[PDB]
Amino acid sequence: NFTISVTTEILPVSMTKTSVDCTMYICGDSTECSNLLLQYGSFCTQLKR
Amino acid sequence: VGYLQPRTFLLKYNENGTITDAVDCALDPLSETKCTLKSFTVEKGIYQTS
Ligand SMILES: *[C@@H]1O[C@H](CO)[C@@H](O[C@@H]2O[C@H](CO)[C@@H](O)[C@H](O)[C@H]2NC(C)=O)[C@H](O)[C@H]1NC(C)=O
Repeated sequence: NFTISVTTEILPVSMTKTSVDCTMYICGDSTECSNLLLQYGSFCTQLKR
Repeated sequence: VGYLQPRTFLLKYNENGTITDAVDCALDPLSETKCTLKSFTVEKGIYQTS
């Protein structure tokens, strides 16, 4: 005799995509923070890419 | 008589020394795209810039 049985299988596919910024997240509205990040250079443009 | 205001430009140089073309940063979305992608020719696609 033979019988048929079912089995579940769950694999994740993708997560929610998240994007951040250095201009707003690091400093709220102060232009001095922008001045220090611009004199220091590009540190998180590669992170954005 | 003209007026001058401070912003950033992007310039493309040549081996002879003389500049042959230039583009600004804030006049059009295409100009902002060229300013942020560090390139003149822009391929088709989605670009998160600012
Ligand atoms: C194989 O086994 C299944 C159960 O595991 C059998 O199905 C039942 O069979 C009995 C009698 O053999 C019936 O009274 C039940 O109503 C059946 N269950 C149902 C229809 O859900 C099946 O008959 C067996 N097959 C063989 C060839 O022996």
